[PDB]
Amino acid sequence: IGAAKVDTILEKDAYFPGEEVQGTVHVKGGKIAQDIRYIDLQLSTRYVIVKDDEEHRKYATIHSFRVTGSFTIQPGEEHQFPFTFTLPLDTPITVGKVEVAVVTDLDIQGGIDKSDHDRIFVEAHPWIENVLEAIENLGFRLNEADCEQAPYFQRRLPFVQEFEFVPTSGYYRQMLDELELIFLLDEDGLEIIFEVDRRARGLRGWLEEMYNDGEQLVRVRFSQSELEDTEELEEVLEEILDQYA
Amino acid sequence: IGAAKVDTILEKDAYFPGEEVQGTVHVKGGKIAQDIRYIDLQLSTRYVIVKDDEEHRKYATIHSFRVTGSFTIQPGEEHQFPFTFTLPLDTPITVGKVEVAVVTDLDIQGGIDKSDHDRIFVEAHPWIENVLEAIENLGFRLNEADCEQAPYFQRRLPFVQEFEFVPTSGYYRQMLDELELIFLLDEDGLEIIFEVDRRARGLRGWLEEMYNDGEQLVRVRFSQSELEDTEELEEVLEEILDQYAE
Ligand code: NA
Ligand code: NA
Repeated sequence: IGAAKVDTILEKDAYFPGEEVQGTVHVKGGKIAQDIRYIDLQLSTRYVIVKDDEEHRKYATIHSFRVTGSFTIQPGEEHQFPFTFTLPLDTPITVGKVEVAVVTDLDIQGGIDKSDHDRIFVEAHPWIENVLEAIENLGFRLNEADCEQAPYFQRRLPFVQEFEFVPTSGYYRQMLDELELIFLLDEDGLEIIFEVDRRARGLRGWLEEMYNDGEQLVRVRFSQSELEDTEELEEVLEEILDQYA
Repeated sequence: IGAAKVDTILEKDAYFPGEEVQGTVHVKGGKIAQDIRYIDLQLSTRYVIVKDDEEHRKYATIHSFRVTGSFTIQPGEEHQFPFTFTLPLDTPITVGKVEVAVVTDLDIQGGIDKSDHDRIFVEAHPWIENVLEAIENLGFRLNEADCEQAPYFQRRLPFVQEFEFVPTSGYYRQMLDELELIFLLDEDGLEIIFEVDRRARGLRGWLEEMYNDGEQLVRVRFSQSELEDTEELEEVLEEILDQYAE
């Protein structure tokens, strides 16, 4: 009926990509002593694969590291392993249906391993939120965001986070049925992938077969200066969107 | 030795990224029947990690997949497993010190596993070769190329291929001791990372601490159209480099 218990506590509720997560894994031994092989932490989320017009959600590990190595835990004994790790820059934003979880794996040799799970909210990176606010000012509204299968981009992760906006102005209603953005965040800036009418076209996921028929894709890099510069950001974004008229 | 044998044969020895590699894994049973758990192929290379000014080279897996699952092979028996896979777009170019190998892993249950090794030459993709020709035309000469540890860029692979050029003209000698380019190739175009005087500054690998003090980095995306018109390419590259004349 279980002996040793594990509990992870992060110091904050909210982080954005690039920020340092700090916390502590608390372990308390049970009635009789057990041999602990290691304590691992993982950040994970899920992403969608659509097959034959039905959704499959698949777990994916964003980051993983070892909190501690082997030690023996004796009766009732209390141990604290403090940790820190950096949130990867491709960590998805917690909005819509996207959740990001911190999973603690405490491995017990012979043994039934113990685990913990802590949701973390991942906020939009400042540059990303600048882009988003700029986009909504132009006459758009954020409708959906979800992690979608993206083998086509051959990224570190198997998925990308797809932001789907709906036009709130007559002009953009006329231009498109909806707008799609992918953010690829790096240390020096941000790359944006633009697409339109993906829902209209009944497209899900990002696959080779969508660009084989000579469809092509708008892909634009912004540097830090541009992203922190608000005004010209909205107008360059307007310029990019105008190519869809 | 009358033991179980594996031999992998590719149809070509040379490919560029995005191209399909085809071949066959040939297996021959040894004197005694064995249970084979699987046959895997691995595409791999090595990259440099510098610590305290010493080079350590570390093995890295570019791609991996299962050619076949479990079967029993009888003595002297021959099996052929044909295969195909696509060379990932971040596969490094085989030039300088870079090697790319296809490794066959035949796992035998209890058992001494068998292996094969086939080098492949990975050619510069045409857009990259356009950039390379463009850079040398401006007055550079390609000096070194290697795979370098690069956690800073957080790519799919732990390394990037770093191309180092040496200035061959008075103008560019006056500008720099050397130029460094990183190509990040994708389906719709190509991204170039520019840096100068990394060797002069004794920098190896791409790390957070190199850009924390307010060093900055030139990072520019080119599309397919731009990459395939060579003139406009050299003048764009000339313009990008002009920011270093300062
Ligand atoms: Na917890
Ligand atoms: Na071979």
